[PDB]
Amino acid sequence: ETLRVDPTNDRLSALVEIYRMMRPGEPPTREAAESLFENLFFSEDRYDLS
Amino acid sequence: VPLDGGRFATSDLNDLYRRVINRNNRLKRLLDLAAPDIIVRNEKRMLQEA
Amino acid sequence: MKTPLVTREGYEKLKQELNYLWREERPEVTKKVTWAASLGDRSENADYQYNKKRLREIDRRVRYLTKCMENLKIVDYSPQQEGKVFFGAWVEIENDDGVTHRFRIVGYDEIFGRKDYISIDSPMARALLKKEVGDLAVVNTPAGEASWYVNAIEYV
Amino acid sequence: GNRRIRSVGEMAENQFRVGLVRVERAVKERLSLGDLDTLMPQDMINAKPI
DNA sequence: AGTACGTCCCGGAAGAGATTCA
DNA sequence: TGAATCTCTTCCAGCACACATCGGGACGTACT
RNA sequence: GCGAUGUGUG
Repeated sequence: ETLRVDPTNDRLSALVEIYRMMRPGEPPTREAAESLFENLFFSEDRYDLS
Repeated sequence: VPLDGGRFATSDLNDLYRRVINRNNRLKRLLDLAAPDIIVRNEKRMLQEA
Repeated sequence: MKTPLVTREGYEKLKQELNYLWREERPEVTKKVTWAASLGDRSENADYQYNKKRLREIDRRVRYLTKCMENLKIVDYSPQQEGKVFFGAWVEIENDDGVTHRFRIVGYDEIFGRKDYISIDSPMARALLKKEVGDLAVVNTPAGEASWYVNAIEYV
Repeated sequence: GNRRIRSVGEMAENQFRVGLVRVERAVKERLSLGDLDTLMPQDMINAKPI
């Protein structure tokens, strides 16, 4: 039922919606949002558990 | 407030007025020089926010 | 210190320069900034680094130019005070050893090597508040006492 | 079992790390303009933020 | 030499979406 | 079509003490 | 001769 409620149906527009919740207003950009979501759970820099 | 020293623990009101005045003065100096519209917009925006 | 009077030629030149800066350079600067922001938005983008540095520099230069244009005042004396190298004349001083200068008293902003090399800032010119055709302008330069016999003064 | 105790050690470590991530920014900045060896690291480092 | 002086900056509750019996 | 039922987001959380620290940095210079 | 934060008192 969640997947039913989903508005989007691809990696592209998925990342789009994510970037849209993160930085409101600003227009999207494919590789921009790509790198963004890459820079939230998958890099030494801005995320870490000890 | 003259603190004991060569400084002054300025009240926030002072600094605020100060910012406003700098902003208004740059705006004044711009208009007479017909600087471009993007600049004057950024100017007015900073002013409103100030 | 910094004499708030500058040449009218310098004023016109700096005005045209700031016009060209805020009218031409800033637009392409912002365009390059946006193009770097296109999917870059990172701390590794050398393009974005150069763009931001140039943006800060352009901002500082524009602020300084606007301040000099408004607060200061222009001064370009005519040859009415000819001979008088107080202002408005490319005056020259010879030396006994070959230190021959030939410049005009210009402000501390439009300092270059396109018309002269003089400035109202150093005492070596501050002692020259109003010169003549035979003034023995001597001073204690930064590495010893220097001197120059005024050999020519005229405007153009 | 889910609360955790830090100590001066952890505090210093973490905050000192924040200091180094402060400095590294300008570090890499000035490295960008890097010229041939006429400099030394202390030229491209500033303790003052740390 | 190195700087004191320059600028530069959890509960509530009510509104605007926004959703659903028509 | 339109009156109900969610849902972001502004506003307030006791009184009176006592004492304590701390309050710009940064960037750039005409000199000191 | 101000404000922040903390500590303690009832």
